Order: sequence, then structure tokens, then C-alpha cells
Amino acid sequence: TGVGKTELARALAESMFGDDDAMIRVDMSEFMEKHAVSRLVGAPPGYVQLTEKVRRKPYSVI
Amino acid sequence: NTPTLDSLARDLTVIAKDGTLDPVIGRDKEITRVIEVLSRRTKNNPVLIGEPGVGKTAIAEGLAQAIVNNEVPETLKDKRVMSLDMGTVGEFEERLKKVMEEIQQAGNVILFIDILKPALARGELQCIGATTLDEYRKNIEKDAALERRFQPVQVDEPSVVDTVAILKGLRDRYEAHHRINISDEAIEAAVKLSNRYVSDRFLPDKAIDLIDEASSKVRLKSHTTPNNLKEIEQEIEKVKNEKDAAVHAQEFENAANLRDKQTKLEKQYEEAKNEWKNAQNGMSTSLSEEDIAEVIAGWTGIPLTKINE
Repeated sequence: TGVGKTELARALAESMFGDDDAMIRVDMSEFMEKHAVSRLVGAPPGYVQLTEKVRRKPYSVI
Repeated sequence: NTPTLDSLARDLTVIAKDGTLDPVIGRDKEITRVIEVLSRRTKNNPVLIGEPGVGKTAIAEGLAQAIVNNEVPETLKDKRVMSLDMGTVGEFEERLKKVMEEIQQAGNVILFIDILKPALARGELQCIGATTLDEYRKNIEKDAALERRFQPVQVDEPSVVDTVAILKGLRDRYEAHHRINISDEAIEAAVKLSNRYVSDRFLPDKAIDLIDEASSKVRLKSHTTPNNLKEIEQEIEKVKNEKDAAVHAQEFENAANLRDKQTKLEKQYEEAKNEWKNAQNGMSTSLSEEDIAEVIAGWTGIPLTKINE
């Protein structure tokens, strides 16, 4: 870790999509419980992420 | 101030600062041993090797006591002591990653335990183990990375003479409620017979067990009334209740005599109580060796005649 994996991902998006900030960063460290799977996929009915962000920017690197 | 460590564990320097608990007496030898290991460049993680119950808890308590007393050396000066209990144990590994970062930045946080291999390999965390000997040779010895990082410390039961000084040091802290006198003969007699019968829990916990119900038949036994207040108080009780009933019954012919009698009895009760305590508070009820062995008679079943020799 820390060898520059993040830099490689940013450079890949810059030369392909023409933008460097068009990256959706998802940290799996915050998704540990079973109920965490119902957060990035969207808010389940009767209660109130990744799908919302990717829809506005289809040309993004996850 | 390591807010994460202060909430996910229990701080020891705060408890020792107030000093509301009994001081650690008899573990002065281990005080210099713990700081010595932490000052070593290699193997700076002492481990409390011993059976659970020999007094390993007091070892950690005394480490933070020297900080308040300014007895710790410069190498271990102004360093907080933090202990992580085993009852708060995936999402478990997500909390330990943040705690170790604060320890390195502060430089004065000492962990105390009762995944972490990379942390101990570089010596960033100066954790103090508290596992038993049986579990130390099964999980720590099998790993080479932690073999040269944890230094075992021989923490066993103290000597018989060392236990004697524990009672004498804490004697002044055991007389602050009723101001009783404890003879010095019972202090030395509470350690000779302790190991003779009870030898299943090691020192010092098994040592301080004789003085629990040994000699308790002298002090307050003479504070009783030999048929003095047993009848005086009874007379006061019946007059008061009967007096109230006569008020609502429009019967004051006998109520007038009841009030005078009740007032006289109240004066007599105070006089009898005052003279009782004046002639008894002067004398002191010290302990006796003839009743020390009475408590151990029922623990094992040995007759008192056999024990009293």
C-alpha cells in the first residue's frame, strides 16, 4: 500500500475521460455491517449513494 | 490527548490522580521491573507471566501510581497508562487502526492488553501483556515476529515476610469509621496460618483471608444493655401510641398522666444512654490471638482444639 496505486487510477481517468476529478472513491472500510450494503445502492423505502453519483457521471472510474 | 483511546478503553492516570483506592503495597519490586523493560531498546513489551489471580492487576495499578508520586524516572516521566479490557471485543479491526496512530503521535501512551504483528514489529506500540503462562507459550511463542518483541516477566506470588508489610502499611487506612484498636500480634498471626490451610489461590489474595470473621465478639458485645434499655424503650413505645388514641376518644382524664410519664421516660432514656457510652468509650478492644483461628475452623472442618496449639 502507498506505492502509488491511487496515482495510477487518477492518471488512467485523465487520459481516457479527459478529467481527473471524475472519480468516485468508495471506501470499503466503512462498509462492514450487513446493513451497509443498502447505502451505496440507494436508500431503501421506509427509511429515508454510488448509484446516484454514477448516474450523473457515467464516464467515471470507480 | 488521544480522544479515541480515552473512550474505547479505561485510563489509569485519572484514577490514580484522585487516589481514592487503596495503594499498592508489597509490589515495590515489580515497580522497577516494568519501567526497566520499557526503557530497553529491544523487547520493550513486558508480559505479566503467571496464573490469573496472583496479583497481576495490582502490577498495572502501581505503574500509574508512580506518575502521581513523581517516582518514575525521566524515561517514563509524564506518560499516561491506558488499559484495553477484553470485554469490548470485521468492524473490530477498524477501531484498533485509529488507536495506534494516536499512540505514535503522542509518544506517551502505554498500552496494556490482557492484526497487531506489524505494530509490535516496529516497536511503535509499547503494550504490556497480561496473558497467563499457558496461553503465552501457545499463541505468542509460535510466532517469530512477537517472540523477539515481548519480554516475559516473572510475576509470581511474593514472600511470606512481604505479605506482613502489606497489612501494616494498610492498617492506617483500615481505621477511619469507628476508631477501633487492632493489636500488632494479630498482624503477624494472619500470615502463618493462611498458607497452612488455604493454599489454592497463591499470594497475596489467599494470604489475606484469615481476618474476615475471626475476632468480632468483644467490641460491640459489651455495647449491649443487660436488661436496661430493653424495657425502658418498650414503655415509651406503648405510651405514645395509646396517647394519640385517647385524644380522638375525648379521654383526657388519663392522657394528662401519660404525658408526664412519657416526658420522664424520655429523660431517663438519654441519661441511661449517656452513662453507658461514657464508661465504655475510654477502654479499647484490641484483637486477641485466641479467636483468630476460630474462623479457619469452619473453612476446612478442623476442630478448634486441634488448631489451637
